[PDB]
Amino acid sequence: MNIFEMLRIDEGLRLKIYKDTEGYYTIGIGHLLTKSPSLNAAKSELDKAIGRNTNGVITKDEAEKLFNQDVDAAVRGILRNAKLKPVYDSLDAVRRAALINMVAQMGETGVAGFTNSLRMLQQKRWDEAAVNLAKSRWYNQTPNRAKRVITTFRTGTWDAYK
Ligand SMILES: [Cl-]
Ligand SMILES: [Cl-]
Repeated sequence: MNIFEMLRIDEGLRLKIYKDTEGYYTIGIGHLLTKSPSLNAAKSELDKAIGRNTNGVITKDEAEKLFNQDVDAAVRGILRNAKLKPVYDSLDAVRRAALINMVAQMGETGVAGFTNSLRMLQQKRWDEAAVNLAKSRWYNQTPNRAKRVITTFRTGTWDAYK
C-alpha cells in the first residue's frame, strides 16, 4: 500500500466532470476544478489544466497526470507549512500518508486548522488524537473516508484499506 493507492481508493476515478460530495466540479482522482457553480467555468479550468479543448472529458493517462501533480503538491505544501511540517517530520511512513490524504482532501489550510489534533499526533497520543479528529465536520460529512484515515493514524498500519 502507498499514498497513491490509498487516495485512489478514497477518491475513485472518473473521466468526466462530476460533482464531489460538497457539490463542486471535479474530475479524475479527486482533482477539484472549481468551487464555482458554473459548468462552463469548470470546463474552462479543465482545458487550462490539461492543455487542450477537452469538452469535459479526459483520458486515463491525463487523470493520472493530474494525480501525480496533486500528490507532489500536497507533499510540498506540507513541507513548506510551518504548522504542518513539524508534524509530518515526527511521523512514521504510514501516518505521513494519512496526513497527506487529509491535505489532498481539504487543503493545507483546512488541515492546519486541526490544531489540537496535530499536537496530539505530534505527541504520539494515538487514541486521544483519533477521538479529537472525530469531533469535526470532516468526520460528520464523510464518515467512511474519515474513519479510514483516523484508523490509520491510530494504528500506524494499512488495515483500514485492506
Ligand atoms: Cl492544475
Ligand atoms: Cl465517506
